[PDB]
Amino acid sequence: ATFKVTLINEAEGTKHEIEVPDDEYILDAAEEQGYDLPFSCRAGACSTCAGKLVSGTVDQSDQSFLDDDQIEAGYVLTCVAYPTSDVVIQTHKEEDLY
Ligand code: FES
Repeated sequence: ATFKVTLINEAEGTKHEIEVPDDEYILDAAEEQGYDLPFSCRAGACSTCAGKLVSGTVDQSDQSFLDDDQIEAGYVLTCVAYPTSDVVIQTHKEEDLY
């Protein structure tokens, strides 16, 4: 499967659409497709890559920085998240945690 991923940057007011294989992390796919996103650790252990889900689901079992509560609130670490349905996500959300 290949899911459609819509990236929204609310502060600049941009929207980019990418197609992501089900076994590829969102970040990787964005980059290949021409869209640079913020990242540091690239390993699920920081908050740099944070986005917030608007709709759809992901699989981010490889993350380790977010707590249950944050994940439930919709936060996602884009560098370790596989889409598992079409997804609409707001990027550059790191500040939303502090
Ligand atoms: S780059 Fe650190 S959690 Fe994604």
